[PDB]
Amino acid sequence: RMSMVVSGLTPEEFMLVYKFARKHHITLTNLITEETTHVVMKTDAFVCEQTLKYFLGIAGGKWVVSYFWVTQSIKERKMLNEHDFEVRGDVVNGRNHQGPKRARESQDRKIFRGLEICCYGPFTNMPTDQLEWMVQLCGASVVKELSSFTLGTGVHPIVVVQPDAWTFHAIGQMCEAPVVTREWVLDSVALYQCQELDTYLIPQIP
Ligand code: NI
Repeated sequence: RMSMVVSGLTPEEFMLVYKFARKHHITLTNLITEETTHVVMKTDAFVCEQTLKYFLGIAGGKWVVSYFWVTQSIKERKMLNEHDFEVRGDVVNGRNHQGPKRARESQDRKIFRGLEICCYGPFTNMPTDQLEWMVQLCGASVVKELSSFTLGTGVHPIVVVQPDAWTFHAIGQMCEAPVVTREWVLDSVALYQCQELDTYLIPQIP
């Protein structure tokens, strides 16, 4: 059926989403899972901030809708079309990138289709497993150890790092993979278009 989480709301706002869920028989949870069908984002009059629920929502090719879907569907005393409320973008990667949509329609051709990714080093605003979960949803295959990369010529390995979380340009010294920054993933995921690694490469010492 339907299952929702919310992002960037206030309790009153949440109250409304509840009221909405209550009336329409929609399941409403604190945590996002595979089952979650909808992510309701606080937006301007339809840009939201980039939250984790925001990313995993796109990663799952789910319904990433602005809070206005809710308040209107209450105002109209009926449930409107997820289609005319969607999140057209966000502050970070442009107010007009249509990420979520792209994501819904692209469930065959996933941006990280046929990749091997190792989220290496420590991470901040994201549990690594969540970052990892993210990339699995985008058709990447997760590696956990630099040295566990597959030898098949067909596959492409990538080391993802978040430089902030350290006290690491020697990666290229420990394997033969490109090193990029978490922004690569994030940026790729919002836009749902696998980015030119170029911008994101980290210097690897010989
Ligand atoms: Ni190649």
